[PDB]
Amino acid sequence: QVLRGTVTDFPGFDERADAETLRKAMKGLGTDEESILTLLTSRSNAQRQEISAAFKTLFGRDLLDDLKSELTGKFEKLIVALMKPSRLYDAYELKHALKGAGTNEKVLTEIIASRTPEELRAIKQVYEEEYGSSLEDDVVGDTSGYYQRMLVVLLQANRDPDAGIDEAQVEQDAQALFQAGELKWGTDEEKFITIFGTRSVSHLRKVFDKYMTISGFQIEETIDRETSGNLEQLLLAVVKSIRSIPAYLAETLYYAMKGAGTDDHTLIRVMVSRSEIDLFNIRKEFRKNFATSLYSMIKGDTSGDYKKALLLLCGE
Ligand SMILES: [Ca+2]
Ligand SMILES: [Ca+2]
Ligand SMILES: [Ca+2]
Repeated sequence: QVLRGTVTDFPGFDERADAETLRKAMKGLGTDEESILTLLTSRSNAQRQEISAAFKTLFGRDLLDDLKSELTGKFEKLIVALMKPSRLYDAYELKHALKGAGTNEKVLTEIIASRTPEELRAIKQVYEEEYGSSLEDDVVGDTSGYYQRMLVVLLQANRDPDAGIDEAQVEQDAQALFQAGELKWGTDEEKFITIFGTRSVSHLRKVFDKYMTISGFQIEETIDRETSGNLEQLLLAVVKSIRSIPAYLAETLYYAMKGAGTDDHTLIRVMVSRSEIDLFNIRKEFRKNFATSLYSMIKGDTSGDYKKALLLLCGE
């Protein structure tokens, strides 16, 4: 289970020639979108910043501000996503999502639950540097209920480390979840927040299997039968992530492409934020769990230059 991405540092890189290339495309009458998507999808996020710095030092124009004006549509949303630095991306998505009573809970659920504690320690700091208040403070403001209490548990980024499997704790946690689920009629949601948010990944992977043999249900089936709403999605999101993170994002991409139409914001977020992390593992678990390739479903659910950059980001 080696994590590798689909986009690496382009060999033979020049900050200035690529800046001059992106200039002529946007300069003049109209655009040359194929010259932009080929450049951006074949350059790493670290290289994309050196081109942005050389673009401003050469012409005195903001490369990001010139892309929003020259482009539009779904192609505009994907291009600016690749431009945002990896250090700023996850905080940028949580920023624009956490806003208002119509807060998109899926973006909060997908990012906070599938990111390692070390990944979230950098997210909380970057959120406070670029923006005003704290990520945790802005979460509880536009959130409530047990769904809020689970979000801040994960935001603490203090999960137990992997350092051995405890048979005694595995059997008692599996019983405590059973003694808070099917047996305890109703639901004691606080017991699920403590176990699913604190214990180590290796410990919970063995609690999931020990819970199955003492109850008969998988840990995912008890969650849905007892919980509903955003709390049900948060519990299932951490469980699928603890089992395998690339397997969870592969599910988030699969269900974003079928329905009445394409969830373009979700497909852009996952394919970009993991393009240099574990996107190859995502498409590996994608051909395994759904009997089709990511390159195929993007081919038939997207159009124009917007699908060209998505397929180059996939890599055949
Ligand atoms: Ca132009
Ligand atoms: Ca019950
Ligand atoms: Ca569809």
